[PDB]
Amino acid sequence: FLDLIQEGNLGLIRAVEKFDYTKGYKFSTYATWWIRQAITRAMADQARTIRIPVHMVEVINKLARVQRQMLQDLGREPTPEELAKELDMTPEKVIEVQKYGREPIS
DNA sequence: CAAGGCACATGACAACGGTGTTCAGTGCCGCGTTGCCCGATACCCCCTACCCGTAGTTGACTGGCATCCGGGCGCCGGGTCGCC
Repeated sequence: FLDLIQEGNLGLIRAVEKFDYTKGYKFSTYATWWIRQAITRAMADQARTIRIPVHMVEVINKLARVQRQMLQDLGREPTPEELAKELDMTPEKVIEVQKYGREPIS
């Protein structure tokens, strides 16, 4: 948690360095974007034991959230072909990213 | 009856027979190993597809988390604030 807080502080430093009153709005609304940017970047780059590239992180979390949405909607485990058409990629990519989306056991 | 004269064979005599050595010369032919000719190959090129890193995204949105008790048991050892 405090490590995330540190990273958000870095994102704030960036946003502050990249802010002025030329925008007719509060700093916080503008900042929330940079803060989430830095936090998501670090979560993609430093959270897992195995280092996963950013596009791979977004692929996995996108397929995960949409699969969860299918679980909530259908009330049943979506069949892999359904997931493949939903993500629009092939089942091969589905299994690839799924297996790439695990964590070690200590 | 004894001596002298003719047949057949006989002591050597070389020279062929046949074959065995030996010289001496030149090969014969055993294997070892060279010189070719091909097929494939690793190694340069070009092209685009896709992974991987970087940079933005403007209503507002200003302090979190769940801890933890039934060890148990004793000791050391230091700290810690009263004590007179």
